[PDB]
Amino acid sequence: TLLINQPQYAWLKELGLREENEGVYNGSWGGRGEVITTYCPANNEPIARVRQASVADYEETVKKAREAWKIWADIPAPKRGEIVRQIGDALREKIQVLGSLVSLEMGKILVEGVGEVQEYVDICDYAVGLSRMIGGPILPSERSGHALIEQWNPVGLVGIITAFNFPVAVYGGNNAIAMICGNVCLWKGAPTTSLISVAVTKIIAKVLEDNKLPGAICSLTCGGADIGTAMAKDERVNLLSFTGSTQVGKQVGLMVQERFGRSLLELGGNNAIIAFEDADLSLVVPSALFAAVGTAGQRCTTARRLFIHESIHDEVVNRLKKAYAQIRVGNPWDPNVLYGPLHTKQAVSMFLGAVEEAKKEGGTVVYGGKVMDRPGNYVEPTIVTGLGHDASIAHTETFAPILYVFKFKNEEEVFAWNNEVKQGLSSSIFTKDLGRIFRWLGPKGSDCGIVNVNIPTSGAEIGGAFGGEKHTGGGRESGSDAWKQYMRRSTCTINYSKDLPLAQGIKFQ
Amino acid sequence: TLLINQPQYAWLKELGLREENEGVYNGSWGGRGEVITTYCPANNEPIARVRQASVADYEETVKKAREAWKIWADIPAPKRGEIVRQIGDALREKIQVLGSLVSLEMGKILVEGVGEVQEYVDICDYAVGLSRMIGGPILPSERSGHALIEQWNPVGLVGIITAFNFPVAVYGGNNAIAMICGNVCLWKGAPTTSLISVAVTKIIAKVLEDNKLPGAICSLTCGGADIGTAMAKDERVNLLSFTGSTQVGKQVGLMVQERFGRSLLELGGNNAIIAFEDADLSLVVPSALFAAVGTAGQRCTTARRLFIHESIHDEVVNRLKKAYAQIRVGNPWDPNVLYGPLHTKQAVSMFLGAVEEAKKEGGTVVYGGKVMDRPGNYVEPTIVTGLGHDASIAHTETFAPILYVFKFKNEEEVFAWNNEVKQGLSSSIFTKDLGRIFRWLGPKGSDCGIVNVNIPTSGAEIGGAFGGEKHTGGGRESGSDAWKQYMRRSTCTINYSKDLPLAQGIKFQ
Amino acid sequence: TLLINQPQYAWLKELGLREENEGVYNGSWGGRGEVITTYCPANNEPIARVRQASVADYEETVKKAREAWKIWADIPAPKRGEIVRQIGDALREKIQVLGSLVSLEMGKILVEGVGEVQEYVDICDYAVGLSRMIGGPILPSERSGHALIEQWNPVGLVGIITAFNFPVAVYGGNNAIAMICGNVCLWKGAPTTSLISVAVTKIIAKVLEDNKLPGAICSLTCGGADIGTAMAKDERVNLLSFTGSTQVGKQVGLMVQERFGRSLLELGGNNAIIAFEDADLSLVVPSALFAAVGTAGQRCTTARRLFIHESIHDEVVNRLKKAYAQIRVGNPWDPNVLYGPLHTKQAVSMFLGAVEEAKKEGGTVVYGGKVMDRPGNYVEPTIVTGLGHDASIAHTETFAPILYVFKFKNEEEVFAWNNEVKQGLSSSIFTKDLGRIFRWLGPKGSDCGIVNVNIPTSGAEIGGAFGGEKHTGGGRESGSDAWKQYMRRSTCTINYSKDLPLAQGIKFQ
Amino acid sequence: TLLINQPQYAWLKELGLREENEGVYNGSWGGRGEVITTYCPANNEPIARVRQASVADYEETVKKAREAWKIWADIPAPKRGEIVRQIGDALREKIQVLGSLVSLEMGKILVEGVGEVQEYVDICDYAVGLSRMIGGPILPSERSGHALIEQWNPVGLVGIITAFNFPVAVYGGNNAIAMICGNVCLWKGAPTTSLISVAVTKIIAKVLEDNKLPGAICSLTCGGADIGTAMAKDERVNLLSFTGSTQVGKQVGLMVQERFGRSLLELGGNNAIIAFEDADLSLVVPSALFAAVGTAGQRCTTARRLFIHESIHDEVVNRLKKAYAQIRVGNPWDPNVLYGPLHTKQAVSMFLGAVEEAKKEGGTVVYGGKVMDRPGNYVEPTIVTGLGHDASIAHTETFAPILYVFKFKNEEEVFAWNNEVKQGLSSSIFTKDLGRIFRWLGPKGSDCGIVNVNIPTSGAEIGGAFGGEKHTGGGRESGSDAWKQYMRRSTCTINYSKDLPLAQGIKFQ
Ligand SMILES: [Cl-]
Ligand SMILES: [Cl-]
Ligand SMILES: [Cl-]
Ligand SMILES: [Cl-]
Repeated sequence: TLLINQPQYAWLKELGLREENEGVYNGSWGGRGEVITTYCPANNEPIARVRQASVADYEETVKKAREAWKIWADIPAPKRGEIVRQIGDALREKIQVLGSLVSLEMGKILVEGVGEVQEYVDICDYAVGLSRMIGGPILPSERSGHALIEQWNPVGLVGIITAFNFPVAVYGGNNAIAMICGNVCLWKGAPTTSLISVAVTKIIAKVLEDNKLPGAICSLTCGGADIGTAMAKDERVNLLSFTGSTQVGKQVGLMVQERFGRSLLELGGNNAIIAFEDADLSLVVPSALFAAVGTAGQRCTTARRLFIHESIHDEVVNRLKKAYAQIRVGNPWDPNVLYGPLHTKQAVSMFLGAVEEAKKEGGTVVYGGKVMDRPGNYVEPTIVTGLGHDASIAHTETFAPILYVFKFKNEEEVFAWNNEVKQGLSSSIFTKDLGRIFRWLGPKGSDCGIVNVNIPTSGAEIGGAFGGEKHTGGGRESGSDAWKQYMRRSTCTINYSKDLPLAQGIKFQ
Repeated sequence: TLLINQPQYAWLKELGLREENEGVYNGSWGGRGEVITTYCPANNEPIARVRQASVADYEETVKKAREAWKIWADIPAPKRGEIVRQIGDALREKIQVLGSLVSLEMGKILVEGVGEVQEYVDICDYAVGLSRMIGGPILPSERSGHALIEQWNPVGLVGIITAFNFPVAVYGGNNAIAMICGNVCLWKGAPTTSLISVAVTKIIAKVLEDNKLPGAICSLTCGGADIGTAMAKDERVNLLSFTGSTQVGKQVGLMVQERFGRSLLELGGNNAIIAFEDADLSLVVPSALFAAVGTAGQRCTTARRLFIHESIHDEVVNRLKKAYAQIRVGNPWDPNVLYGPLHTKQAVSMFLGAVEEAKKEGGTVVYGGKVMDRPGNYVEPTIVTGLGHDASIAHTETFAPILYVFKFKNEEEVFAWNNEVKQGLSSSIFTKDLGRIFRWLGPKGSDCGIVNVNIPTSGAEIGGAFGGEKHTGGGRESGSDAWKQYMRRSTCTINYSKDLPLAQGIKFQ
Repeated sequence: TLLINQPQYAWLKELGLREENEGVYNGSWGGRGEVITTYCPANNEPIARVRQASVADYEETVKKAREAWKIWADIPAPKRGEIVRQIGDALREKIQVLGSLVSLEMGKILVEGVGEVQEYVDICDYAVGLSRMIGGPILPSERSGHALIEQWNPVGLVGIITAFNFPVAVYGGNNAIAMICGNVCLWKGAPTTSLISVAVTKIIAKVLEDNKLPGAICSLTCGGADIGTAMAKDERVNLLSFTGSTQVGKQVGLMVQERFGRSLLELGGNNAIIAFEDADLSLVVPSALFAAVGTAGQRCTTARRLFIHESIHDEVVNRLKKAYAQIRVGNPWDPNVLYGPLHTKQAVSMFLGAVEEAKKEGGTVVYGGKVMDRPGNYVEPTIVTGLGHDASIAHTETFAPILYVFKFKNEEEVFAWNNEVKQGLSSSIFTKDLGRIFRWLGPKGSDCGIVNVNIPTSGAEIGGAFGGEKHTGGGRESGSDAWKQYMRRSTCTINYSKDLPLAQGIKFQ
Repeated sequence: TLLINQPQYAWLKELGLREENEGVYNGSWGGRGEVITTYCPANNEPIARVRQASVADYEETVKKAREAWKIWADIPAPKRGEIVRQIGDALREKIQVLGSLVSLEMGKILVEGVGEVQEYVDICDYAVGLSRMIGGPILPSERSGHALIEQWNPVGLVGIITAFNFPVAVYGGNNAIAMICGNVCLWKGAPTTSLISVAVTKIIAKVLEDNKLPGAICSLTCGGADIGTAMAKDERVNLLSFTGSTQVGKQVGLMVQERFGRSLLELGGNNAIIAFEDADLSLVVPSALFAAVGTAGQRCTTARRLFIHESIHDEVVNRLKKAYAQIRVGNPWDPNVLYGPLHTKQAVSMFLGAVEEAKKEGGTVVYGGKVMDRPGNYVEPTIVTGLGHDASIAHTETFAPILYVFKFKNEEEVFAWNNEVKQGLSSSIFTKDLGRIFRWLGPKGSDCGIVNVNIPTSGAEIGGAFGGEKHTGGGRESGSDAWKQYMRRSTCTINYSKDLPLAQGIKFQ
């Protein structure tokens, strides 16, 4: 009954996967914890099994990673970059089958699974350049005969906890940067994407092994809240990068702060698109649809709030209706499918409860709102009108494809409505007004970490720092100087002179 | 019997001080809370009184500061820089009386009180330049017809909590940078330095009023832990900069994390100086004496651990003893005085407690150890030998002039002994070895935020970023790109093209 | 007869000017060269006299400046910044009287004379911040045990040759930046603003002398082409900053290149405003007027070409013509005056020659074109329509208030017409079209050094780099990283390891 | 008789080379100029022939390249980076055979020919990262409602003239950076390395053609001084990067300045090693040998002057002499060979003249000094003692393996003697003294663009900017912000407000 035991899925063997897989890697492969079975959300058929990390597995792995760091931190950053370049090449070689596994185990369509691996590849190639660039300024000291330099050094062991919905590229972006910065990494992925975690780790392990480097530089301990909480409380985890829900991230951030650790938090979003009266509606309508229903509404940056000016609200909603009707639904591997299932049955129960709450909170379901009659966790992409902007269900992140539509009249109020929620990840306005565009980007504009113009809430690329404000947690990944989160700054004064301090009346010999 | 009503202290009136002072400023002066009397540590005499903030005062002041932010954030940063320049000039015009008050109320010697004001002056002129420079990169978007920009905007209200021992410069450094970054500020100083806080706030308030700006841009609510806790829990305080003990700062850090606020923590130190065998002892001995006993051992960056190579240990300890005996003790404002009192009677009890605890833990007092038989809170600067590097009392920050002296043999063990404590503020090696110097600055070297060579643990200037790692809290102030902690980053994609998204098989209108 | 000997000009003595002034400063004041008398262009009366440098004066001054450099380069940059800060304050003290001398000797209106001194004051404060920031990155070496650092050091003597039209701020921007970068300076200003050069040098000389520094750090050798050509050919002039005509600067740049010196060239402009059909016309018309007629059309950044979409050309011409008729003309020191005289009588002749040449090339004078019937060098601000965009006089820089107006239809042609001239200083479009704006700023847009949107060609502040492309010379001044032009970069590899090179089969002892 | 027509050289076919090769590439391959034969400098045998560019070929190619630029500059820089990434992979595929061609046509040993191709590969991977990073800052405008941005755009066509001695890497470093910066390129390499230029261009042309890009993006016009001069005079060549002798470079720099073009000059070197009394002589001697004789003395960074403290002078000379005698001479493809031929018989003649002249100027040949009796252009590596530091022949770059040795006593004199020559490329001190090291790196230290400590004059890596000062031409290649030389800066003010200019008394509409 395991999919991996069917000849239809023998391609999984190109990733080194078997019926039962080792979920711990620290140079060697193991796993003494519970055996977890992951399921394909398009049909709820079991794929394969992974033995997770026990507490003893975790302790062994943290110890091995930290010993490996003594070797890794001594390797010049450009030479660390060369390792990451080879990881990028190893991913390219497997991009089709790795992408297919993301689609199989996670549920997003194949082009998005392939594209997520491509993003990991691209950030490896970016990090290769960074490995010759990271550092700080030499500054002019006010003291004659002294140097003043800003040094950056690795923090040590970087723990990386990741969510189900980007089960490759979040780890990859953290891993590529943390590596060139001279850190070792320990990955605990979402339990429901355990096979992806193993497969990616097998690819990296082979590159480390081929370069005669200890594999614990990129360690893996598959587990759930038990292992994740251990990482949050473990003083040996110098930086904990956590991508996940706000509810969990809040508690992790506390536990790290309690031990004076460092955290990088990438939490929830409740992202708004705003269409002003002057917007190109031929741009707004497709932008809102794809941002709202992409990955079946399971991106951190999914559009969940759509503010439309009064004079165009009805036309935009009607055009969005005629468009949603053409969303093509199927298995995420099926060619030319735009829309697959939700990741779990629990997300379906969350979807239904949200549609119900919205309907009872005064909203009207103008499209969707129902479960589809088919195997897997399929729900209709949903649009809801008539809610107040402060409706409770619209302030909540429901990780499903529900787009709440609101009317507005004026700029100042709709900017405030963007900002009024607790999340602060992504935000978008559609307009042609030069003045409004620069106010949106200024101090009285959007309060989010991603602030877009005429591109929806998923508009991001690896060149910029990625992350959100407020309850999204403040962390940044990928571009700009995000690399500084993975290193420690020191401000260093070097007296190279023979000058003695002033004696101040004291007689020194 | 107030010092301010005596003719010798008439100069206090040049700071605008009176017998009883209002300790709340927000555009208006006030204070309905408890009236505190502050005392001169040189003679235990009361100086003057300050009416502190009630809860109502705090509430009104936070509201007024955030209303003023609407005006202040709209002022272009170079014009905010011009205000900070004028603050710098207002400080210059009062530097002698203000530095005299620092000596009087806090107890450090006059040149250090005056020096502390000069530091604030210097950061203002630094910030004037920064006000024409802050911002982020325009980056090359991978998308045709798109721009990609990193924007920086004020966080809003920056609450600033400061310690007794740098009662002017810590606030000033936060103030100048937060101001040019577009924030309004709210200051709660240490209660035992309330008159200094009032005096500084009067100088700034005149500059704001003279420029027809709302005074709440730089608000003041004097108080103790009750006001500080309110700030730590208050979602309207967008950034809380806290300078103080690790014990208090850990709870402030957790309160801010609880509400997904931002914190900048500048906490405890336990700084080591390391003298290798090849060191210039005519540099080592004065450097250690001054870093250990300056400000009566009450700098965050005070030298509290002294590692001496075993070949030179005895010579350096005996030269230190002979140098300690020549320290000139007296009233902090008197000429040629190098050593004044501890800040509080309580600190004297802490001093004796540590001296007794170190004797129990096997240490030998080779100089000092007792309270001085004279008015004020004067204790002898103390040298303790024979302790193990891992003695508990040596791992503890005792904010008193006690120097723990250790032997060592090799570089690796003594670097680890530097890093083994929970604090991570400042550190110094004295050596001529080129390779040792660059290992100390590298990944297997010092883990502190300040890493010095041939200058002691108080070597730091405003051009670099100032702060520590580990239990020192991680925040940075003053120079380099410390300014980014007072602002929020956004990654902004602007589609300026008329290109439509790919239809992906959907028939849009 | 000499204006300085008349009571109503006694304020000149506040700048330290006499009937006859020394034009050479190197610590001493001298001048064995030709005595020049400078005239007031508003009444053609002589002001005072300056004794210019002889060759012996020039030789002696270069030697004294390079000797002073030995002291000046040893002063830490932040302390060099403190000298520059004091220059800014010294200029602040004399801003009104200095701005009035600029108006008297050069002819610009008082608010622009004062504003010029203000711009020098502003770049001084900017340079104070820069003096704690200049430097290069520490970079990660690919070689184990090596450091890789980019150092920046002063080039030595920076010669500064300036033009008549900005006789304070061009020097000041070069001076303040060169000084904090550790260079000494040698100034040769325009001969017709010799009194301004002497007055500025007297202000700086006092600051240097008061700070016990050698005055040759900011040397002055007043003179004409012969002194300027000497500097161009002098190997001891490590960097020659030249501001002037394209015709002279081309020969200066060739002479410096011949000796492998460094040159910073700030040459002519032929700056265009482009108004598209969607432009805000209440913005276009005043922006065009003030940018065309400001400083009597004698700015490097003066608008000389106005491209107007065919649909709005006649309306904009008619509205400019009605606004030109209200320009208030008079003595440049009277505060109601917007429009002062041209700098010389030859300038008036060349104005008339250009008007005549425009008529011969087919152009129609729709406003102005004639000399004003009053004492001084006053001409009417002039608008010419009907020329083709490639008319020879339209491609010539004529330093007079003549605005050539052209029709256009489409964006691509009018961008090409902006770029077709040999000059490449400033350029501006007025439009609301978001895409047009970013195309103008991109690779197929303006080819100029200053590229503005909805602000005219005179829009520039000190925070950015200032300069042009093509025949404008490529130099940059003031902001961003323009400071690098005043320093020499070194890429420095430091082997701090004990490792030996590979023997490669050679037995070394 | 052609080597490519002999069967032992069939590997040259792997590079696409044949008996007679087209030396023009612009999308099509051609060449109507003179047919050049290139010769193996190890045996003077002809290898193959290249058809060089006529003037008509040049004209057509410039035109086609500027046409290609219209497409290329519209490609987002990260996507141009992907093209450069593919160039790096294509070079990897041919690195052994391309390295072998470098040894065969140019004459450097095999590890260095491969090492040269590797350097290009590394700069490609660097450029890939830079392609998501290049740009300038957003700056805070002093004007309300305005943005201030620094934009960087390609200059257009970058002509690249390269020298014989790094026939792959100098072009590749210019090409990789210029390409990601949005420029098209036109290469004219040295005529004596034409086959290498063709081989590299074939590798790039396949990548461009496989990506359906116009091949003129990387154009090739093989030829001599005629083609090179045409490039220096050609206004359509927006930037001319010239690597070669100072003698030719000076004339190129003058021709480019005459037309207000941009040049990037990488000219001659006269690089000194300085050994202080405290140096590690086990590091000094092999460092001096390999830096003096590597590449048969034909690096721009070759050590040509060796200053030794008089206390250790005789010891280092004696030890250097014993190491020189072990240098292994032979065919540069022979794996056991350290030392191959000079590039041309004219190089041998120049070598002999310089040796003859060092004797006439009072020097003593203590090792070498003779041409070797064998086929090819072999000369003995040579050591000359007893010359004055200012001997004319020692101030001359002779591109040959002659090492002039000098005594010195004190630091200040020997720093001056490093700096007294007209060249300014690389420099090295060997010392342990911390203060001497930081003085070497400061304002009174080396005046060169490369300033090294305990590593000889050839110590550089791609992460840093590479180039020299004074007669070395001032240009920079490769790392840091060298990319700025391939682009044009604009400083851009964008008024997005509806604020109108102040009327200044004028009544507008
Ligand atoms: Cl001593
Ligand atoms: Cl539609
Ligand atoms: Cl040897
Ligand atoms: Cl008008």
